Amino acid sequence: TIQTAQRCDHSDSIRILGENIKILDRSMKTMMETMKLMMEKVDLLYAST
Amino acid sequence: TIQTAQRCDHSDSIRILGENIKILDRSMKTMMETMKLMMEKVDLLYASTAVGTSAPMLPSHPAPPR
Amino acid sequence: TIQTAQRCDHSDSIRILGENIKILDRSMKTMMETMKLMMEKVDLLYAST
Amino acid sequence: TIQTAQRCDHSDSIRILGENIKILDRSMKTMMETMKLMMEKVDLLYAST
Amino acid sequence: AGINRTDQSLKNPLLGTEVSFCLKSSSLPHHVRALGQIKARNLASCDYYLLFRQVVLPPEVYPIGVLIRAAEAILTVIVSAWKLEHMTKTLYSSVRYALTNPRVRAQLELHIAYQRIVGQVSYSREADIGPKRLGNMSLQFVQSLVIATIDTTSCLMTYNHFLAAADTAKSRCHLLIASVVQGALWEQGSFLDHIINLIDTIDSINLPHDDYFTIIKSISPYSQGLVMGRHNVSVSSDFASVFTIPESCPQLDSLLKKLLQLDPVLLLMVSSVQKSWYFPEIRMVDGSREQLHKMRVELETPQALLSYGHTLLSIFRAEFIKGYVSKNAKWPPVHLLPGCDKSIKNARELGRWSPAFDRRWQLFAKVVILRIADLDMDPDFNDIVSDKAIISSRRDWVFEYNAAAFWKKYGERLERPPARSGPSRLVNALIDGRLDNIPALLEPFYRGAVEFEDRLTVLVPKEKELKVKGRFFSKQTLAIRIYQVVAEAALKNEVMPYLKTHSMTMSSTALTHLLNRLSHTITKGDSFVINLDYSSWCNGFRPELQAPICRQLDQMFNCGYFFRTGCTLPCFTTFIIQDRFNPPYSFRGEPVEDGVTCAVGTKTMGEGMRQKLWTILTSCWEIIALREINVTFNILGQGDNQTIIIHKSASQNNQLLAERALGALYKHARLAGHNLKVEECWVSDCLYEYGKKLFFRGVPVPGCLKQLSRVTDSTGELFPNLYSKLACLTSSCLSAAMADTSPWVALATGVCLYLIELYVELPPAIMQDESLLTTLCLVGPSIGGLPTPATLPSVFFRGMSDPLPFQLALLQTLIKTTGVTCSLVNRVVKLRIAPYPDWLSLVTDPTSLNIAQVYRPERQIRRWIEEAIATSSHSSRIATFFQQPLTEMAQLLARDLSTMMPLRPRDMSALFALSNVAYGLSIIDLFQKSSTVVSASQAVHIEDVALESVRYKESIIQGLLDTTEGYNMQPYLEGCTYLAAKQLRRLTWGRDLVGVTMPFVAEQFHPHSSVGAKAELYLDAIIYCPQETLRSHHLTTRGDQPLAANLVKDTLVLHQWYKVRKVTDPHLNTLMARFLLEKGYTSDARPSIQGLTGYVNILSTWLRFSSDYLHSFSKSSDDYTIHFQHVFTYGCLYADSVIRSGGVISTPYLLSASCKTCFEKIDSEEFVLACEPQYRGAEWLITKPVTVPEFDPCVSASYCLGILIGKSFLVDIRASGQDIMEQRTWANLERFSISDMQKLPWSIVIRSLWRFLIGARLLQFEKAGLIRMLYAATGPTFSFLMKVFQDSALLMDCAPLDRLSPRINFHSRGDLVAKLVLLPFINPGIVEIEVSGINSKYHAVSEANMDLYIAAAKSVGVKPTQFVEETNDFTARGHHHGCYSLSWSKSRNQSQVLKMVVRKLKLCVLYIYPTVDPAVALDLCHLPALTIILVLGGDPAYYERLLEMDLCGAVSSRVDIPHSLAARTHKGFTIGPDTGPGVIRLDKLESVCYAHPCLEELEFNAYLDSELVDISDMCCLPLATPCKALFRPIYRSLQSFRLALMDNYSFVMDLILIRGLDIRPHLEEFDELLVVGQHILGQPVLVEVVYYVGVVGKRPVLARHPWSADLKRITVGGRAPCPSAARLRDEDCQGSLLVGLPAGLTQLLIID
Ligand SMILES: [Zn+2]
Ligand SMILES: [Zn+2]
Repeated sequence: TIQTAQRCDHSDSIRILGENIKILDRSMKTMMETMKLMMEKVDLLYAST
Repeated sequence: TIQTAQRCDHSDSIRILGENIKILDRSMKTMMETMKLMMEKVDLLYASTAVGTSAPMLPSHPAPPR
Repeated sequence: TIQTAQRCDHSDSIRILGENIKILDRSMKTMMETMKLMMEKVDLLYAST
Repeated sequence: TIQTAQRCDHSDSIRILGENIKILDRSMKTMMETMKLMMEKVDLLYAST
Repeated sequence: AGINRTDQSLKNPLLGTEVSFCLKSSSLPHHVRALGQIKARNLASCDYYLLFRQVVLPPEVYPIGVLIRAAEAILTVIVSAWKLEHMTKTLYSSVRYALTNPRVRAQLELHIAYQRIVGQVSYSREADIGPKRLGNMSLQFVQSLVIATIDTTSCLMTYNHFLAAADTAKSRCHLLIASVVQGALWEQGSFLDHIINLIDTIDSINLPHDDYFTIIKSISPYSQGLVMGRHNVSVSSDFASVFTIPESCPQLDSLLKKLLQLDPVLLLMVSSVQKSWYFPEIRMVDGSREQLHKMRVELETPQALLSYGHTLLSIFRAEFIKGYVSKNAKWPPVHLLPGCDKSIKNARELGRWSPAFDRRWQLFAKVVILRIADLDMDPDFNDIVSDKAIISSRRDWVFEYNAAAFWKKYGERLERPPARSGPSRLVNALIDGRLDNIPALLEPFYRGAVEFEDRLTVLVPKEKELKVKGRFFSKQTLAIRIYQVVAEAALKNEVMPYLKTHSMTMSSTALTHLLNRLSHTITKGDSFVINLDYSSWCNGFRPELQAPICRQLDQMFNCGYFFRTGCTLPCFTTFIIQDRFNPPYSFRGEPVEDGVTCAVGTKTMGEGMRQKLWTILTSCWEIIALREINVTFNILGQGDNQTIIIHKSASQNNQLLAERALGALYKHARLAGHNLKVEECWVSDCLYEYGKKLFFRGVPVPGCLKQLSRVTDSTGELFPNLYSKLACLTSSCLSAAMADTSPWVALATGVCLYLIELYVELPPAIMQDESLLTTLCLVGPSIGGLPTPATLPSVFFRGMSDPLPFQLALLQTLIKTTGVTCSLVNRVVKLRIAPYPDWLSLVTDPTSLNIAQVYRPERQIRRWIEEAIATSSHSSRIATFFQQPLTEMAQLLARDLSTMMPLRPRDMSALFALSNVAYGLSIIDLFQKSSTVVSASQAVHIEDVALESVRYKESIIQGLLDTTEGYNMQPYLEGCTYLAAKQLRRLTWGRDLVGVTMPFVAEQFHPHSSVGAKAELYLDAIIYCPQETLRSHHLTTRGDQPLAANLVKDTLVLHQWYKVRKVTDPHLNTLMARFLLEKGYTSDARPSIQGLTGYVNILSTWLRFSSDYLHSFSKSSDDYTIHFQHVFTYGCLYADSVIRSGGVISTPYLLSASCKTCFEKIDSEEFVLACEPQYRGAEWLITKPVTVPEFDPCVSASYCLGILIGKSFLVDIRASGQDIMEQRTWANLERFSISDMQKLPWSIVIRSLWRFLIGARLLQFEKAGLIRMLYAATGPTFSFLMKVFQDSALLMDCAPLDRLSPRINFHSRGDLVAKLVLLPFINPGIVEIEVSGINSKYHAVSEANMDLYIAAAKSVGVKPTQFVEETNDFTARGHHHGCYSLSWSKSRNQSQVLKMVVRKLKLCVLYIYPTVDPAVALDLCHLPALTIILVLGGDPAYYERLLEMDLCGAVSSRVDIPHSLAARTHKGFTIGPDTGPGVIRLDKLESVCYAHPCLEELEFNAYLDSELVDISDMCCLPLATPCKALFRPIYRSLQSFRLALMDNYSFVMDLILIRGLDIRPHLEEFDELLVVGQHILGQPVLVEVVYYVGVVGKRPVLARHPWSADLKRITVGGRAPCPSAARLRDEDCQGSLLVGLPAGLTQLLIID
């Protein structure tokens, strides 16, 4: 009863995966930034044609 | 009974994780849009180069799923 | 006690968010392959000029 | 409460969610390396022109 | 050898490269023979029209007088059969004038000579056909090359040049005959002299080739510019100044200006012909170089074009989201980018489109539209098989060019492969199975790398166009054609219904409404028209403009890069131009770029490709240009031609607005790379063009000259034969008569052309026999003859028709009038019944017979093509589709449907239409009879069709010359043709056929005029009454009086139409269950769902026609065989024939019933399908299987009709003034019967209507609209409610209404209807009693199934009996009751003296002239034992107005209706003329006390027969229950009137608070009811009351003296105690009215 409800939940792993989701958010933000820079580069390529 | 229920309850936790994956999805759609705006200019430049020559049509999108 | 135990668990919500993160992985794979396809065209554009 | 205990079961789901988050993270690092290579290629445009 | 010169009409461009190759160094064997026969003076091939113009024949070479006599006989027979015998002299004199006039006869003889040379030379195995003489010209045919010589000059040309000359002669013959027949039947007279002058003027032009065709090209816009220059009133025009006709051809300018001076409509008719003159020879080097330049030319930079494409993406997103919110009530799946506006976010959450997003579309650069649908990568078989020729692969470019030309031009051979490396057509690609896997074929378009072998396009010049440098279409590889099919289907189905500008054009009703509003508005001064023409439209589109919207479309349909591969595809595609004898070079098997014949890569796909996307792009930039300057506009798009409607603004005039609009359109056209030339665009307020139709001042220009002079291709999917020529001629006349050309013009022209087409092909033995020619034109395909225009009733009518009674009537007229025996008819028809019944011919054509069709050209069709494709098919999609015999399954299903016990062929065909086998036979029909399937079916045994033509010709000559007779048709050419047609169908099929025989309308009704009509003609008659004397002015000026899996849906709807009229059979349910299983619906049950012909429409607005045929056919619920649209069209054709023959319509006319056996009571009968169906289903023909998700009727119909009428009144009050004059309703209220409304109990309907109005609980402005439009006689539904409530039986049967009628005081019948419909808002008092009768289950009955319940409401109920009330009868001596007759507001004494006179003279019949006041006539009708016969003279308006006033039914019982309509003069004892024998007259007496025991005082002394007869001694007799002539709503008792005084005081005080309603007329109603109060009040009645009204403290204070300053003065005059009911109602116990009186009512009681 108590041990079954202990088995069916893993709260510490929820906290670890939430921290890992935050890490994924940071990586998404830095990829958006480098897409913005190479957007600027391709735009100034296409302007000078 | 209540204490086991309160350590087993993660309504707020699962709602926070679901909302954060929704933030990931919105940022991914934004990146997809910017990448499409890159594809327009590079494909139009290559097609402008292609006129009058025998240059091949290179692929632009990978494959249909399954 | 019973309704609190209902509030503890949703297997379906965890399954929806698991499919929701798998489709984002699929989107990453499509963007990587498409960006390499862009790389081939810009390589031939370097070769042209 | 055996059937409610089987519907409580989350132990497989959190583990495979960790696998999904891990493979998403590896996919984003590989695409970021591809992004760096792509910037290195597209800077050669104004070197040539 | 092979067949030569295989065309009989022009179907190709005229090219001259072969002639130049022949003249300069050819070594081909036939080129030497062609070069040896030319003269020293040899003209160029482009000058061929210079040589063919000099051809002249000797006069009167063909004996065609028997044709003229036969044509006159045929037209006399048709006009006699229609029983319109006053047009008779007009039509045959038109034909006699045409064929006797020398120029028309010479053109006809030239046409016969040309067509006989074409018949002699075409489809021949002989390479060289010798000297063939055409007048002064001798022709020599050397394969493809023709040499023409007159005296010493020669022209070497191709065979297409000779066909162009023959087509010119054919078109001119058509034009001259059509001009003569149109000039005979039209208010302006003959214009044949102008046509001959036009032909001579164009034939007199001696200019070079390009200048000549410049004039011929510019002849139509110059004349349109002249008409616009003279007849624009609000805008300026400089369109005529562009063209150089005044300086190049002055005589043509003079002719067009004099045609402008006489008649602009004649100028627009004459100027629109463009193919009766010759055709250009295309300058291929210059035009080819110019096209290949225009496909790769940049007018705008790519960087600006991509930015403007982003701008167009914004407005595309805005319009798509507006459409999706309007239809689906929600925002689509969208992603909002960073920086999106907050208004977009709030409107997304609220699910609403704000009315400020239209001018702010730049906000939609941050709204990305996500997936909405999925791309359907499996086309159906309809678009796959037809309309294009294809190329298999790029190694097949070498089969479009000659090897000898490649050797002479370049010095080496072509290295042509032996085989053609695959199919050359779409259907052959199906049979070889290259189209088995469409998604695997379209996968390279998804990846964006289409394969190397698919990138070729051949540019082909178009034919019969006046451009000397040519216009080219695209012949493409199979893969790109499949891409075009998928992309155009996706954009047409999924995107464009949400785009409003395209969606109004796709819908027929919205387009019709828009064009009608444009027709009314242009003449008043608003809504001018801008016409924009894009000359370089298909060449102008560039990748950078298209790419962002293509990216959005690729994201919308989850297809990767599919819409974006078409933008960058032309940059990789090789383009060559189809010109044999001018080939491109080959280097390694591939074409070499030169700029004239080849181009490796361009920037546009071509013409016709990406048609749907380009329309969206053009519409987007036009919406940007017009929305930046704040105009109200409507865009009608026709691709390259765009018509813009601009409505007038209050601030600015039309010229300044037109200049601003033109500047905006030029600016935003230039930004897209599509520069508009100022010489090509124009503005107007008098002329526009839509749908290949030209409108001048809102009226369509006649198109008789253009349509009848058009040359069609003919001989479709067959060898050349006479039957196909007669069929295409008949179809051309039918298409003309449907497309707003006069029936008589098309009929006479078709008869003439039919006889000329017979004269070309038939020997002199047939053609010099007049009676055989007349019979052979009057037999027709209904009874097995040749296709003739004479036997079609579809020329004069628009709906579905039955040819067979009309055909038998024509042959009866032929035998009785013309000296033709029945033995000759037996000779010509040759009736041959089949030995066994072929039921498939009945399920395809219900009206057909089981006879042999012997002149029909034979392709086996049913089995040979199925065997051929099932044997030669080398892959799937044919093996799965044709795994079982389709024809044997079709015959098995036909035998199953022939077991119907009443055999109904219409329902039999309808049930056959819901089958898979019908779809399968349709796909086989597209494999037989379509475009580009002629290639396969003619190419298999390509030689044998030449011998088959000769065999068919010998067979038809031997058949027509045979003198033996067939089956005797004498029983079927006597008596009634309805019964004769039914007996012929029973003889020929073996069983009686129910439901397909429609009676002939000219036999059923005969027209007469009222000046000599008797009483017996008026028993069953349809009456037409004109408001004015009608002449030729009224034919053109409008008058006052008004005018896939979807089969599964049908599989249920017909099922519901079976189930509600109570047909029940196990076998039919089994059969429809098998249909539902074969189409994939395995669910057990689902219960879910005036105007005339256009040629008499304008004339119909001057006539009132009604249905007074009820004395024998419309007094019962039993339905009969009358189709009323045909009958009203026939009566209007009688009027049109009287006007167009030189007469006038000044009297009413009639259509009387003549043949009593054409009126059959229809047997509403169950049909039981006897045997068990052996069909078993297919399930292999529908490739897309649909999914399963994809009480008594009287009360339900009562509640549904109540809520439908209530919401119809609601959409009437929301409608504007221009919209309420239209008869459009919410759910099609007009086409409902009147009988089933009488069966329907209407008390339930009135409570449903009342409870829907109280459930709406409308705001004050809409309630003011309700009360205003119901107190007036406005709205179509008020007319509908009057037409329902015409009989007083529905009035008396309503059990709420007999209780309610003491309360309401009604001035008229419409006043009572208005009070009944809008009483719950003003009075809840009776609503408190009859609100209890509510049932929520009947409110939940849906509207969409309502019509099905309409099928059930007709049979259950019954109609009431009607009752005769009584008025004062007088006679003898008696007691005086009160002498009550019309005391309401009318001279009662006029009725009194006439009742006393008619009772003492003891008259049995009284005749009443329409000068007498109607209410006196109501009293004279309500007297018993008297027959009132009015003098109508054919006009039912007086009796109808007399009937509308009465509320009992004594006017409908005591008036003899045929004798009343058949009466013109004095015939008895009358009231109404001034002085004469038997005339009752009224003489004014100034002073008499009238010593009479009955009545108190006399005003009028009645005189009769110049004598006075003593009316002073009579008295009354007892009375009984009265009508509403005595007005029991205000009777002697006052407590009902005090309740009315309680209510009208409460009516006005509630209506003061109503916004938008100023209470003057409702206050006048209150004034009349308070005049009824002022009769009894007893305080002095002011004639003028100053009567201040105003609200104080939310309480309306209203009285004579102003209680406060804020009260408003209303001037009321004319109050006096004139009725005698003032003395009657004066009662005992005064102050009883004060008991239970409001203090305001007491204040109105005691005056000041
Ligand atoms: Zn008849
Ligand atoms: Zn009455």
